Amino acid sequence: GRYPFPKDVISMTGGWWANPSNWKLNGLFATGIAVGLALWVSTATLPYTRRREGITSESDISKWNAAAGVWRERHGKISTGEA
Amino acid sequence: GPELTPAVPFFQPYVLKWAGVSLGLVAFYQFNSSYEAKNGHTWVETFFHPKSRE
Amino acid sequence: MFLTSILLSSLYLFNRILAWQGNVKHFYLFASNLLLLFIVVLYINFNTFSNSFQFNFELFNSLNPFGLSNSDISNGLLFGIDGLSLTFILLTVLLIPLTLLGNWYNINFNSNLYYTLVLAIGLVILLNFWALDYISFYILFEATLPLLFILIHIYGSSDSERASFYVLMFTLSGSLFMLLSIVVISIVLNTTNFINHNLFVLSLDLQTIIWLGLFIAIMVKTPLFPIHVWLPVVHSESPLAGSMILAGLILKLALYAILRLLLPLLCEAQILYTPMIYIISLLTIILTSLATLRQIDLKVIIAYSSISHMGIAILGVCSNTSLGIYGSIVLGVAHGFVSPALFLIVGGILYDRYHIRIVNYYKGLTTYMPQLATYIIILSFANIGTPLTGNFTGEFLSLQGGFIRNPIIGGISCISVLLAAIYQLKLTNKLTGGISSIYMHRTNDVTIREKFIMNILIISTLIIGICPQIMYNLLYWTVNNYIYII
Amino acid sequence: EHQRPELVSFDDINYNDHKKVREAQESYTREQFIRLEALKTVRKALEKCYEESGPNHFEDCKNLAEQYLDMLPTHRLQGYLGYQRNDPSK
Amino acid sequence: ALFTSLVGASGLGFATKFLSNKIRLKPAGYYPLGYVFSGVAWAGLGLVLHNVHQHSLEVLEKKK
Amino acid sequence: IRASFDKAEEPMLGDYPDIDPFPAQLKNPYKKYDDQQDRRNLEEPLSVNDDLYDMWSPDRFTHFKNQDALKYFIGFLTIFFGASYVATYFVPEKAAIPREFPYEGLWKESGGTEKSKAFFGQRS
Amino acid sequence: LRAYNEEKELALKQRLSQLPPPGKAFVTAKEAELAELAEIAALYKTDRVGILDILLLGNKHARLYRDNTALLKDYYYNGRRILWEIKREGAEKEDWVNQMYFLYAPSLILLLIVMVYKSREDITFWAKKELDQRVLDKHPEINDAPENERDALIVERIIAGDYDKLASLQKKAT
Repeated sequence: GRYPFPKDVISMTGGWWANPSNWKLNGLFATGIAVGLALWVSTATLPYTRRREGITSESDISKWNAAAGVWRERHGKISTGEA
Repeated sequence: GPELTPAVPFFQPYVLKWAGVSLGLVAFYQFNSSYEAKNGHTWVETFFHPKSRE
Repeated sequence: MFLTSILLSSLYLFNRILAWQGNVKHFYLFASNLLLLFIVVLYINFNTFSNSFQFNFELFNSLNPFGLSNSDISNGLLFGIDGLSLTFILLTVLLIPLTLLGNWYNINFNSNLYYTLVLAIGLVILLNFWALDYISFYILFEATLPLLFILIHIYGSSDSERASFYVLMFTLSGSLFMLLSIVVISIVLNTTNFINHNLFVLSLDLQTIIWLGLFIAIMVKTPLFPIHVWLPVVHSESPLAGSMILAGLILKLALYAILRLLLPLLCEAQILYTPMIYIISLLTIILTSLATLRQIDLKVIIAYSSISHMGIAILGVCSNTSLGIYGSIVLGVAHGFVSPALFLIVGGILYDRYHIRIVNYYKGLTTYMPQLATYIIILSFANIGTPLTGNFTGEFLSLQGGFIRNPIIGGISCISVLLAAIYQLKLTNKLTGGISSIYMHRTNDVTIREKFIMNILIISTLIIGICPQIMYNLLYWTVNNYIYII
Repeated sequence: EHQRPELVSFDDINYNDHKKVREAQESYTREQFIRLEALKTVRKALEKCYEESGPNHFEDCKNLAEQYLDMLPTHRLQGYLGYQRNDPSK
Repeated sequence: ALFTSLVGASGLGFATKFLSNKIRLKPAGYYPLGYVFSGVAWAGLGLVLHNVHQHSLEVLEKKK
Repeated sequence: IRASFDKAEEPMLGDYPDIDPFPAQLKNPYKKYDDQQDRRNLEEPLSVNDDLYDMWSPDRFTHFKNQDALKYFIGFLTIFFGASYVATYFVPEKAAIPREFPYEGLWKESGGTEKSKAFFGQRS
Repeated sequence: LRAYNEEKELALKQRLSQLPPPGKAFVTAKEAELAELAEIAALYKTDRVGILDILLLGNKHARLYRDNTALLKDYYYNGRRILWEIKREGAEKEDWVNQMYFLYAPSLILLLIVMVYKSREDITFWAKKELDQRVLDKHPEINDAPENERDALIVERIIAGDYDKLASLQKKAT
């Protein structure tokens, strides 16, 4: 279409047809940030990740159920289906 | 010919403001998480001096 | 000797800045800005481990009328904080230069009047949160009102006589009925105090009627249904900073009052009387938010928006639960952020550019101010209660607590998420879309300072929206301190 | 430093000095957080049961699951006022 | 403290001359010597009134 | 004038001219007004209750009458749900048994107790 | 030692007295009058004030300064609303930007910092470590395990034991 547009206002998105001249140059910076962002984050998030299945033993969780029974018998609790 | 608009400097003053403040805060945060074993407590906790409760 | 000489020097500095500079608009900012650093260093040496009130001092004692006192007998005015008392000061002090900023290129008529007034009412509501006695909390609860009345009547938009009248009238109406219950508990206990009263009980029939005083005090000040008479037509003619400080501070001050005054010694009457609260609370959400949709004035929509959050806030207050209290505080601080930025949208930016606040003139604003339109939209989206802004973080906790205390009133309370959004987007799309209106010349864009206030306030919402736990290290006492579920 | 101030009841503390009253309030407060940490820890363990188990979590940690659901009404903030403003056996 | 009370009472007198100039449409500092007079007289009341209050307290102490 | 509330808003005004309201969307677009975005010439006397006759007012479909179209929608409701309920009387039964389960219906596998067997057990 | 000029400031009002009003000064939509006035506007920018110097002086000097700076403010901004004026460069920062970017914003950032790090002093962290303490206090045998086991053994005790002592505070009940 290419209708005339008032070039006075400065928008954060650039405006109507932002085609600035050093786009070959400034893209060397932002992508240099972008890659430089991502690998910097991915290492930092690395010790915060974990494998879901198989983090502890079944023996630990079964002893936790044993501790549940020891707790619940001391409180004297009926089952969910007992009436 | 994609009809190029005039050139613009990259580091506009707010880009300096936002990026410098934010990434300096992150570097400051990990400067204090350096002090897990180097000092046993954070650097700013030294600046804390509350009265004891008693 | 030294602390006296500080003021003895500073008033001389003040006189010479009066002499050489014409405006003290620079030095007003210079004082109000240093008030931050003062209160922040007070925040540094804060003991978080104490429910115990930390920074205590007395004024106007017998043995020292002018200043500090250390006596075994004290009839003066107590001052001190914790947590709950603290954050709202921290709500205040990062707000009060901004509205003091807010009128910088605005006034051009009796400036040394106007900015002194704007700073002065804020200095009053500072010490409102420092107060510890029912007398002392009361005596600056309306020291607002002189310099509020003058600030509304002069610098009013048009028909400000009626506006200044109503901000006297209804506030004074609720003010007296506050004082009734204050006098009753000050002759039953003979201790105006925010410390001793947890030790005290009342008879149930007495505790009934003193609640009946305090509750229709706060019904005025946080506008529930027989009030918000005045709330539209006090904003709609207010000048910029006065409307901002009203909707950011006075509402949350009464929200603080119902936490501070009522709840801890109204434990035995309010369990009877929360459904009386909840009828009116749900009602003043739904009725006001439905009344938003047909409003022709631009500022008045943001005013009824300021109702519709506080309606959610007070049911979390009287939820008698944990999440309700914490949600009430985060609603208060988030609305005190997001709302004065909206008054910057209507009265701050736009009213300086066109002097008319009728909605129907304003459409197609995007085409000549895109970097206004951004700050239009995301601030509106914060007013709805999207997450990641603290507004939903407050809404969810308080709707949950109100769901605890009575589930059906919370189930109908939850539709306020819809009802807040309807008018906000009905306003926003009409401002945004369409051709730029024929009534409208191209004016100057958002200035640097008007980008700047928005930059502070939006980030202040977003910090709490990413992490509401940034301020949890204060409130966790008071989250416990006001529950009577035995 | 991980300090440990003492626990003070609301029974027989003579509700006139602010010292013992405030200590009892803070004690019944901090101890309630201690009571809350049981709920938080058993939730932290119960989700790990669900992580490892896959299908047989129904019979692996049924007692842990109903342990969580039994602790839920009795582990929350409850206010020091309710025990303070009233007395049982009276 | 007696001196801290005196400073406040003389500040009240300073405000008296400060207000009186502003009704007289004078500047802030117009007749500076008057700030001394008002600086004494109101302070003199703080002389008297505190001397009252001293003499009050001891009477209560003599009734025990 | 037009609607019920419009005639129920007439005795309020004292000095307004009481014009006839008409939806500006339902004005034709090919007349050339001032506001082409809103089909509105400049000094036009607006309606009492303007915002239900704005372009920004809701759409107000014009083909069916409102009261008439309500009947068509509820007729679609009835012809669906009633005939679906009729098909419940016309359904044939199926050919196999629902399948059973070992370990007395895996009541032990879904947690359970012999006392709590009644809230479990699938085709033992 | 920012000590300002006296006699130049005497002479400034002598120029000012001959000047046409600001409501006239740019109503002519060249440089027979524009070239002097948009360099008079630099006297609003020229920054002779005196930090300590304003303290040590009299009210006549202050009033004369005030009238000077008022008219200089006028002629600085009026031709800015027309057109030094015939320039286009954003390098003049502003008035408020000194004590806000250098006081307000860094203090706000400091406030953010302190609010983050004070949350390390949490009731939750401290209740967690106190609950860890009490399990060691009743059962110090779990110290004998190495590092990895001790956490899960505490968890076994937490699920097993009660460890709250809250009924001790409620001795009025029984």
